[PDB]
Amino acid sequence: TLNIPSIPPQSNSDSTTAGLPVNARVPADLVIVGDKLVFLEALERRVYQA
Amino acid sequence: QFEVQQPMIARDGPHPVDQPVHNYMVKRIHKRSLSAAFAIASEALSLLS
Repeated sequence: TLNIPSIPPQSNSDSTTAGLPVNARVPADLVIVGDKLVFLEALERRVYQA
Repeated sequence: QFEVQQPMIARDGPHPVDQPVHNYMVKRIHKRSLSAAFAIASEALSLLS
């Protein structure tokens, strides 16, 4: 009864390690609307172009 | 001489695959010239002698 009564609804993910913490500083516009920040992007020049 | 390549999109569905396309454009060089008028009097030549 010390350890069995443990069924937590959560991410858990014990003993895991992934993802580069450094990440990338990429140029991308962000907009605040309502109360949330959102990407607002209009891809046509870097794709579907030429 | 310019060689230009054109990006494409990997696609699917009821379409056969499309081939990437090169284009090799050449333009011939156009030649031109300009000139202007510049006159010298005779007595100047006389003095240069």
